[PDB]
Amino acid sequence: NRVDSNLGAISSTLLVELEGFVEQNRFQKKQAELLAIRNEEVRRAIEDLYTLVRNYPRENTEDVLDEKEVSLLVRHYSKNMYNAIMQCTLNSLQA
Amino acid sequence: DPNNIKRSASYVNWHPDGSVPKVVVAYSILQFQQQPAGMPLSSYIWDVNNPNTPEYEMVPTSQICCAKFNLKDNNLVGAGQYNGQLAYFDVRKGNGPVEATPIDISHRDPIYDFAWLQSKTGTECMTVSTDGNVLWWDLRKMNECVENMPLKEKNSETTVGGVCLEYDTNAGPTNFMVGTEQGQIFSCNRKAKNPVDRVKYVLSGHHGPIYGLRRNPFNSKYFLSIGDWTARVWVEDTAVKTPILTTKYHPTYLTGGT
Amino acid sequence: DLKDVADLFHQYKPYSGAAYWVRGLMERIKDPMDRLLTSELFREIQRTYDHLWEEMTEYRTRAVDAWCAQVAATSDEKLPALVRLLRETKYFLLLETSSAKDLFASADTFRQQISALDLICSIYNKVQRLAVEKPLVQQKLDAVEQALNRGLAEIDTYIKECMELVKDVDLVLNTIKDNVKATQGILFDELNDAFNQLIQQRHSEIRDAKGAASWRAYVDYFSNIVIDGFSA
Repeated sequence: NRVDSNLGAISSTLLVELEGFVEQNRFQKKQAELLAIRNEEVRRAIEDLYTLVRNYPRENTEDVLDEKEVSLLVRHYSKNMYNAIMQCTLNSLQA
Repeated sequence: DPNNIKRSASYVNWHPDGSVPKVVVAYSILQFQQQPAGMPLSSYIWDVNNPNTPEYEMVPTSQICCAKFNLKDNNLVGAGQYNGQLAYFDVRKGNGPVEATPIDISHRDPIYDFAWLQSKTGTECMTVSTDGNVLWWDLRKMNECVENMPLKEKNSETTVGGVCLEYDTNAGPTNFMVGTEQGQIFSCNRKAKNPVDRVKYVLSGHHGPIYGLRRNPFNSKYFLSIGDWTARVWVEDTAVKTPILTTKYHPTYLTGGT
Repeated sequence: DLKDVADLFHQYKPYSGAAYWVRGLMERIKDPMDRLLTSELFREIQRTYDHLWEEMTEYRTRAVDAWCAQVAATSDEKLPALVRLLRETKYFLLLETSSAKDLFASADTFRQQISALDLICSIYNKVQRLAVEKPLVQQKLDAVEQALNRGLAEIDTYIKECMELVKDVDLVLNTIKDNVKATQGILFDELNDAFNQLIQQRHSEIRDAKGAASWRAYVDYFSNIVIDGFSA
């Protein structure tokens, strides 16, 4: 939900709606904050996910540290799925 | 938000109209020898349309608890504190007290309440403390104690606490219970058809510091007692001073539900 | 569920939340022994019941010993801590009806909590109490009453010092009268505007009574403010 009810609604938006077209400018202010708002929580959410996986007793983990580079891969998948959002929104818009 | 740090949320109330998903929340710390040397508290209003940085922030002059709302409207909000000092806030200013209910003689004690009466075409309130003196305040015009009765037990140990009081789901002529924390639910009516002494019920039988009280809705009047680590269901008759559907003796001392 | 109680007890083993922890679980466990005893397993249940019920009473006993010591010592220092100890005395006092000099002193510092809520008025008054007030403060002799409070700062002495505070609050009303005169000096038809400015200046001058120099300085600041506002 927190990482894919956002990122399947961020890619569901429609920026330009239906001279006076300056209202569109005003309209495209509003939803901008929308995506920004949503993005922050996902940058929050994935982040919080890491803390959950780290802070836990598991007595057979206090001699084996968690690795790093695949957590950077989890982070990277989060980035690229943001990108897939925005390119879907832009292409639907231009259509 | 990352300011919601080192501050236990000791209530959450919900906004009363239908399709406004806002929540009013309420963050504190008791056992005040570890009163936090950092943040003086300020509660919040979040929305679910976006997990917005708190729409409005209410800044009190002391540790907000128990912060109920104003009934069925998108305007106004109450609060409690730790002095005894109630509070009151409107929505078109993200600031301190709109009308801070002042200090007068009696109520100088921590308040776990800001409970509304059905005073029609207006607004109203009452409180409760670890002194007893449940002390009604004014309506709309706010600064005076209306029916300021320090209540008293029949055999004169008037330091009788309370939490989480419940009213009537049948039109509400002032019949209510007070969740008295020493293990004995109390009850009242305020219209003393008798003399001023009108605390009928001590429902002794629940255990230790009680934390739950709620009438049941959707058909009837059976009230609940989820306060200590047994979760009962009680009933209101003068012959049934004992549960009905007692449920499990639990682990992990109970603290609250509905 | 005797071992659920024993697990919860010795794992999670105000101040008086501890005695409530004890006597909650204890009268809680008192009801089952009554319920059973209205014999082979009953001997081992008699073992656990014995010491577990028995040492937990040991903890409540030493708890009242230790916090009789703590109330005694904090009381001695008093002659935070106050809110804790008055809440504690109320709470095991509630328990023990369900020392005498100590409770007398509690009533005394509650009826002096009246004047301890007058100390807070006095300290507010110190907070909002001044370039305008430089004249009066340069002429005022409030330091004599301040020195009376300072000799008080290190029985009925407290009461007479409360009446001294009342007189000082009257001097605070004098400070806020200085503030009010400052605020009213803050705020063809040229005759009407000149008359309004002269009326404000006359009100300030009448409401006044180095002092002459400061009055001239305030009048000059008024003239500068009038030139700033009337040139627009």
